Amino acid sequence: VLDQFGRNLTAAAMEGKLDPVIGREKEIERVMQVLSRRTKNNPVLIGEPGVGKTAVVEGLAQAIVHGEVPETLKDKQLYTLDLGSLVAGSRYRGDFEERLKKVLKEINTRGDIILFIDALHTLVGAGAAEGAIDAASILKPKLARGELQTIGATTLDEYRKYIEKDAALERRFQPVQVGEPTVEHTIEILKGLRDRYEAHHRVSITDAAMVAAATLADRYINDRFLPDKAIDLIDEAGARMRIRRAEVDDEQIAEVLGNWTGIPVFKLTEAETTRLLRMEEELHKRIIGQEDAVKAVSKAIRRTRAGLKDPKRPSGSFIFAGPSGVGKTELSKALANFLFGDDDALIQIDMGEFHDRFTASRLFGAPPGYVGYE
Amino acid sequence: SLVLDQFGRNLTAAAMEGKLDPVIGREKEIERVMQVLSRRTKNNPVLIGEPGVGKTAVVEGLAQAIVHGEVPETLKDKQLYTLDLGSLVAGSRYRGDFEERLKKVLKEINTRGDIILFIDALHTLVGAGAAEGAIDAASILKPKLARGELQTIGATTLDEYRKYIEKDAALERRFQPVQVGEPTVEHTIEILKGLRDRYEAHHRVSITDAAMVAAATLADRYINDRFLPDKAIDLIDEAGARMRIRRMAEVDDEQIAEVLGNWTGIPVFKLTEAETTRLLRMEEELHKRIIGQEDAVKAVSKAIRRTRAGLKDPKRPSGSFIFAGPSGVGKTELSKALANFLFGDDDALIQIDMGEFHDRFTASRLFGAPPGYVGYEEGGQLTEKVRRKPFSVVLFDAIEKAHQEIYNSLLQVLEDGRLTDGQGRTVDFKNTVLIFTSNLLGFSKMKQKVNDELKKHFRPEFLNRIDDIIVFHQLTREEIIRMVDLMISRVAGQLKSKDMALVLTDAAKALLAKRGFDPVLGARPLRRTIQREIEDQLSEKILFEEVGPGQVVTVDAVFTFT
Amino acid sequence: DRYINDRFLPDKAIDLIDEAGARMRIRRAEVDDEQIAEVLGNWTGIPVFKLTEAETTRLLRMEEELHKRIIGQEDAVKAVSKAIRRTRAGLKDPKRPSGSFIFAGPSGVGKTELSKALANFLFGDDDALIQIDMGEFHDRFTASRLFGAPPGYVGYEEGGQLTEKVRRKPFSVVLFDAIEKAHQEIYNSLLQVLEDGRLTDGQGRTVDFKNTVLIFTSNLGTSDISKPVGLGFSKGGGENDYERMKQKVNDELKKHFRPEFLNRIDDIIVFHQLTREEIIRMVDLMISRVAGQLKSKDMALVLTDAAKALLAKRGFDPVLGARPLRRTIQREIEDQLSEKILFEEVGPGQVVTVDVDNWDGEGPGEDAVFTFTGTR
Amino acid sequence: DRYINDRFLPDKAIDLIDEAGARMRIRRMAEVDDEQIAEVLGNWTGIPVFKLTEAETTRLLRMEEELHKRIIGQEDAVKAVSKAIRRTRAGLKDPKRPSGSFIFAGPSGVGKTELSKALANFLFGDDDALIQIDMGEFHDRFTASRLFGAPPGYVGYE
Amino acid sequence: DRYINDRFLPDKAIDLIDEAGARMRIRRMAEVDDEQIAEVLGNWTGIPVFKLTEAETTRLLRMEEELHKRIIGQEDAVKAVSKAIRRTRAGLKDPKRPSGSFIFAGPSGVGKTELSKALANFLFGDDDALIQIDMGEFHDRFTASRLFGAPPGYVGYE
Amino acid sequence: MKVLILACLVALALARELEELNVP
Ligand SMILES: Nc1ncnc2c1ncn2[C@@H]1O[C@H](COP(=O)(O)OP(=O)(O)OP(=O)(O)O)[C@@H](O)[C@H]1O
Ligand SMILES: Nc1ncnc2c1ncn2[C@@H]1O[C@H](COP(=O)(O)OP(=O)(O)OP(=O)(O)O)[C@@H](O)[C@H]1O
Ligand SMILES: Nc1ncnc2c1ncn2[C@@H]1O[C@H](COP(=O)(O)OP(=O)(O)OP(=O)(O)O)[C@@H](O)[C@H]1O
Ligand SMILES: Nc1ncnc2c1ncn2[C@@H]1O[C@H](COP(=O)(O)OP(=O)(O)OP(=O)(O)O)[C@@H](O)[C@H]1O
Ligand SMILES: Nc1ncnc2c1ncn2[C@@H]1O[C@H](COP(=O)(O)OP(=O)(O)OP(=O)(O)O)[C@@H](O)[C@H]1O
Ligand SMILES: Nc1ncnc2c1ncn2[C@@H]1O[C@H](COP(=O)(O)OP(=O)(O)O)[C@@H](O)[C@H]1O
Ligand SMILES: [Mg+2]
Ligand SMILES: [Mg+2]
Ligand SMILES: [Mg+2]
Ligand SMILES: [Mg+2]
Repeated sequence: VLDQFGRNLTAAAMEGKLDPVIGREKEIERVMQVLSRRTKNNPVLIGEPGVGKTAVVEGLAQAIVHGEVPETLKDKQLYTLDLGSLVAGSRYRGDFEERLKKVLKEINTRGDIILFIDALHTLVGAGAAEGAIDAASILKPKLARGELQTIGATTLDEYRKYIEKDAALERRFQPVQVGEPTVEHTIEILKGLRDRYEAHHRVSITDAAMVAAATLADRYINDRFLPDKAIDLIDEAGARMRIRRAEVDDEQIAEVLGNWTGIPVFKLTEAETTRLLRMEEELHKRIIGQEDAVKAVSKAIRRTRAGLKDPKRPSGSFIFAGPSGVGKTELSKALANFLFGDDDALIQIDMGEFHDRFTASRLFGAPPGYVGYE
Repeated sequence: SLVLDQFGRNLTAAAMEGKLDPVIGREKEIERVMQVLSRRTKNNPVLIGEPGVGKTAVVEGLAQAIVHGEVPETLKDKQLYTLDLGSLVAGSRYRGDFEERLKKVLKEINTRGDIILFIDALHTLVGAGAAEGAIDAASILKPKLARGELQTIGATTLDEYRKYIEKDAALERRFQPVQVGEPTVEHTIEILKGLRDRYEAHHRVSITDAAMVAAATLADRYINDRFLPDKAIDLIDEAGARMRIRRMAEVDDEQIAEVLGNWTGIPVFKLTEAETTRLLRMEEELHKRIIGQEDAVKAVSKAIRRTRAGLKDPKRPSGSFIFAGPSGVGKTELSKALANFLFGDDDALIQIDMGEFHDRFTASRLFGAPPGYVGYEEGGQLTEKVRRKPFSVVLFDAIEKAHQEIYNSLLQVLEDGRLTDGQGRTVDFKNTVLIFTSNLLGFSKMKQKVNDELKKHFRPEFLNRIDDIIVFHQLTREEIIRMVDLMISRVAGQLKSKDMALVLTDAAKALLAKRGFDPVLGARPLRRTIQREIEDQLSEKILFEEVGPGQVVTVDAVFTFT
Repeated sequence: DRYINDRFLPDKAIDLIDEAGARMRIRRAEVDDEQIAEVLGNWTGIPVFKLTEAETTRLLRMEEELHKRIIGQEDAVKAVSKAIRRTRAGLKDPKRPSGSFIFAGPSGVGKTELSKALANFLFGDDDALIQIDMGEFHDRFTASRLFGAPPGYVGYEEGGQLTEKVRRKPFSVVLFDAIEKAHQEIYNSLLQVLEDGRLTDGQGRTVDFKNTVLIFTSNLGTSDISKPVGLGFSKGGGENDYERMKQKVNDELKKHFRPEFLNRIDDIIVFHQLTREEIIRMVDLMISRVAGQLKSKDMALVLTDAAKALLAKRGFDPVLGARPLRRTIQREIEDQLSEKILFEEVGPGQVVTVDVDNWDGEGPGEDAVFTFTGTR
Repeated sequence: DRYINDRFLPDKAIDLIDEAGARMRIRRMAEVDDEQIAEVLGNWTGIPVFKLTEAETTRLLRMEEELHKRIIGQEDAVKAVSKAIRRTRAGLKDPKRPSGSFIFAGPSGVGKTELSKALANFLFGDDDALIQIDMGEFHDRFTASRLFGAPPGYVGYE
Repeated sequence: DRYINDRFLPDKAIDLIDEAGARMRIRRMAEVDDEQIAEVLGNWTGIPVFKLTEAETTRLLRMEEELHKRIIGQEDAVKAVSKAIRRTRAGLKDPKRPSGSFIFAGPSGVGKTELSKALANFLFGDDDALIQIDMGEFHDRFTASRLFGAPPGYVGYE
Repeated sequence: MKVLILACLVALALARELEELNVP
């Protein structure tokens, strides 16, 4: 591969440009296990966006230059291959196929190239379609013979939509599951990435911040994934430190996270124990009157959150009986704004429209083939 | 030729150099494609077959047959070129480029006259070089394919043949469909026995004969997304490549079955003596999670030990069970105990709540919508959860609540281990443990009583296909006493996390028993009245901070907490 | 014209001439009708070739070869043997399938089992059976799983699950397992299948079913099998067993199926309940599956005639047949071997002789035991 | 104008004049009348509109007898489809309506499909010339797009 | 503005002025009037907006009598499609609403389609000028794409 | 009760070959 559509991650690991890859060593060993195969030595890093699929390959490219590879992967110049940039510029017939055969000719001559195709779901129909000359059907002969080593990186959804659905492509590629790290695994990642972000921002980052970055991103961010979400907290807090200046702490992570969700730093930088200690007085702020109800549910949540809790029960189940609109859903909104810091956590289902068991298939989803599926 | 070198790979020159894998077996279909290539008109075999079965390999086996002189005289000294349609489209930008590169290729094939052409992925011949006004590669080859003046081997997936070749009906009669079937196990063995030199040399391992018998036998039995040759080669290559990382070496069948165990998640590997000791003491390790209920704990242990001894029918699931009995006595809790025994996770249990299959129109949640319908491509909860995890414990909770036509979907599940989804993909249930839990006088002188209620309710052929129908005991009062010991240990587990003990008295354990045992349900209520009458009053005393690390909380609602 | 519905007469017939002429070029020559049928047999998969004497005798003992896998069921095995013999004698209607059968009768007597034995006879594989499990077609709208979605829908390019499996193998045995569990509209899509040999798929391709053996297994009409008498007062008290069953099944098939569906079935075979002498032979057929798995770990499972007789005593339900025998061998042989293999009481390189240490030589057996002694 | 709907009046009619004149300049080694126009239209649409041969006229009057070579009995329906074909070949069928619309009803096995195959072999020599839309495979409303096709912007529109 | 929806005011109206002056200068080989513009719009859109000739004025007077040459009876329905056409040619229909809007309902076979064909045979001399959209083949949810077309980029949009 | 999900086929074609203008 030229340095036109990709990037030599092996030469990046020679010059110390790749970030250290802490953990994920069962996966780097699994990628070596696929790449050391004779035929179809083509791993797919299946994960979620930001779980460290590129980092496994960055960790592999470091393992190549440190000699930790089993004399099948020694001195393999691992290149990325942006298929998005490889498609880009194809408005005429044969543009994409020419730029891909130049890459494929370059791998044939050198013979020591490992492709890393981030977004391998793009390979299906990259030129035109499935039955057409696309990037899949160009690579399918050499991928089936082990003559083209290619590390893919899809998500679990995209592997199932594009590679498993494509017959004669599911065999060429070997699934390597890269799961989302745990919080304790993420703290080990951040402590390994500590010297990189301390040297870049010229700002000291403490152990209190990195525990706070991994813990609070798993809690408060749920559209993204641990490794990245938590690195982005460390990265943005060190960046916003540069626009204030020497030290990123627990409170600095809660500030840059509060600017994302909208939770006040206080509700982020708190302590369940104190966090629910003055619970009653903050739930009086939108419920005045019917005070025994507030003190009942404030006692119940402090029982069923603080101290002991089985993980096989919700945080609290309640029947609100009585006269309508006297503070029934007004307390539940006031409990939701106390819950983790967002009023937008209350969901009304409005069960009054339901007087049918067939509409329970229009509340919990339909059986497929019926109305109520979306 | 030099025109064919830049738009094709000479497989005959690759077989001279020994760069093609030996094709050991498949001689009846190389003979078949030499018949088609020897024809006068339409001398064009398309090799149709599943992905993996060796369609490209047969043509590589033909190229090895040409260089050895094992071909007829009308195929001798033929140079077989894998025509790269992508290389022909490459370098085109302009109107008439791709057509000119084809006519230059076809001029060289007409001039030399010793070219077998091989278009791998023949479904990519339609729409090859198609553009603003461009004659496609198919329309240029069709006059020469129809008259036998171009000898082109094709290779297409059976899926890609019906989707792309059969949609161009003038092109499907340019080619003769040569069926490249998936091999049998004993043919796949002989493929592996012939490919053993290439894999012992690549991995510097020593692949034994029983490893290759096991690589072909365990791949046909336990892998059901790939095809015989590949699936078994995949087990050989991944075992030799795992031993490549171990030396960072002999490959036995235990090295093959370990690779299959890592990859399908089906425990098929040669038994560890500590793992056999786990399976022999399975019942008392299932009795750690569930109290009593012995005629089921003994019976699901016999099913798993029958699987790991290799004594189950390979055409039936690993176990089929009616957990019949009264409510609350541990029908679901044993299914979770069996899922923790086999996986270490309650969430590995595929729990299908059959209560919400109360009508007869929700069966498509199990196997998917038929074509045409909503959720046809996202279809089948039960099929997709086992297509991903073939070894599973599938729970059908409250099986009598479902409509009696939901069982008929699950009949061939029990007998054949098959559940063909709405897309038509048969999902292997042959390694699942299927569990159907079911909540469902006078002058004289429960297992007889319950089994007759099953015969009244269930179909006589549904109960005929269940391996073991297990009626559950109502838990006696002394079995509730052993359960309150078990259910405080969750509370006492997370109290020793704070270094404080929780020791109950005989009056406290009896009072929980009197408030937990019901003739209606049973034990279920006991789980509630411990997490409401022990765990809640400990949680607020942690809130009050009148307890602490280094304390013991003796217990004698009306319970006392020190 | 007869055995291809993919291509057109001029070429399709030239293709047979040209490939048979090219097959004789490998041999050396004369191309006769035998070599044309050998080319067509290798292409379509339909055996139309001239019968060798090794296969002519095999078709004549087709019932004996199916009785190596099917215990009893004589009229059932004769009926599908007559279908294959009139196909290979060239005497079937070329406008109709090779045979259309309803296998009816009680549960566990060999309905699905004869369909797998017939596919094992014709192909050497039980997995060559196209087993369409009709229990998951109880919804009326799953008829599109037979022929595909119409134009404008998903699964229109994936058109057909039954039509495509017979586009590949036009000579196949298509099993419609538990046909009474499907909706009424599902087998009404199969009316053209039985009489005309047609099933036009979603895309509009008519698939020849004219070389298929269509089998409709059915548990329908067997609910009095657990009862020895009816509800009413009766003159006789003899053995109209099966006899009333064949009457009750034929009555309940006429009630459940339209008479034009049953009109198009070649033979409705009501199956016998398995007798006691057939369960004794069914023991040998079911021990040999367990013995075949022990030979994979180099163990010989030998049962004496005392142990084989006791499995037949413990596993004889006249109402079901052979599935309680399977469950008996599962509980009494396999589960006790699954202990003794894991304990290393018996192990690889040993023969396991199964005896009875308790019991009489013909008694019922309520206190008896199986003893697994390892030798070598 | 009657027997074509793919082409447009001036041309299609010139097509019949030009090709009948071109057929007659093949026969003369000469007059184009309406029978030669109907021979050309019959060669091209496949619709028999030409002047009836006395051998073919006898075959149409002996239609009920020649359909009874394949259909035993059922003379009510053999004469009903014979009246439809004779009404077409006499040119007495409504030009806006089809040549005949029939419901063959009755019991199973008595020759409803066989008369349709006997009628197709009478008119064409092959009973595989019968366009046989087996309606059992239409099980819900949405399979009507097998008959007329997919609407624009859906698969199978082409 | 009223009788075009495909062109734009400036030219659409210069189209009428210029072609009427061009149709007028063929007649002098000199006054372009209100009626001469509507003759040009009648030739171009095909919509009769021009002033009714005396042969056509009495033809709309006897239109119910002329429709009764092709439909027998159904006098309430022939009148109501006669009230609609005569509103249009009297320049008197609401120009925000179709010229006639009708539910023809009633028993099968009494002339609902026959009156629609007779009304099209009146206004055009030929009953195949009826845009006959047979709605029974539109019982699918998405065959509305046959009426208005596919959206752009989906096949058959053009 | 049932819904059929149709399948709006999109018009997708390969890129156009162009014809060149020569400059000597
Ligand atoms: N008869 C055979 N002898 C030896 N090896 C074989 C044989 N058949 C297949 N293989 C091997 O199986 C693997 C897959 O075969 P191949 O790639 O040719 O299959 P295919 O059906 O062409 O696949 P696809 O359709 O996905 O391209 C290769 O390693 C090939 O060498
Ligand atoms: N034998 C047992 N050992 C341990 N816990 C048990 C036992 N029986 C019931 N339980 C308790 O029951 C609860 C779970 O209900 P369980 O799974 O037993 O219901 P079930 O028997 O399937 O009845 P139902 O079908 O009515 O739900 C848990 O609190 C579990 O600990
Ligand atoms: N006549 C028979 N010959 C040989 N084996 C039999 C026979 N009957 C039953 N069996 C055995 O019993 C098991 C079930 O057989 P099979 O599926 O044919 O029963 P079935 O009648 O199809 O059941 P159902 O009618 O309930 O679907 C099989 O494993 C088979 O080996
Ligand atoms: N009237 C008949 N004359 C000649 N042969 C007949 C007649 N009726 C039936 N047959 C024969 O029996 C076969 C089956 O009859 P056919 O399918 O024509 O009857 P049908 O009334 O259409 O039945 P169904 O309504 O069940 O389709 C025919 O193919 C033919 O061989
Ligand atoms: N009122 C009528 N005047 C003249 N001819 C009529 C009349 N009604 C029916 N016809 C004749 O019968 C034919 C068919 O009737 P037509 O289709 O007009 O009835 P319809 O009521 O519109 O039909 P349907 O109710 O089935 O939709 C007409 O083409 C014509 O030949
Ligand atoms: N094990 C790890 N050690 C160090 N950094 C990691 C690790 N896993 C992920 N990261 C970092 O987290 C981010 C994940 O992005 P990337 O590696 O591209 O993964 P993905 O492809 O799944 O999004 C990157 O900044 C990466 O460097
Ligand atoms: Mg291949
Ligand atoms: Mg339960
Ligand atoms: Mg019929
Ligand atoms: Mg009408």
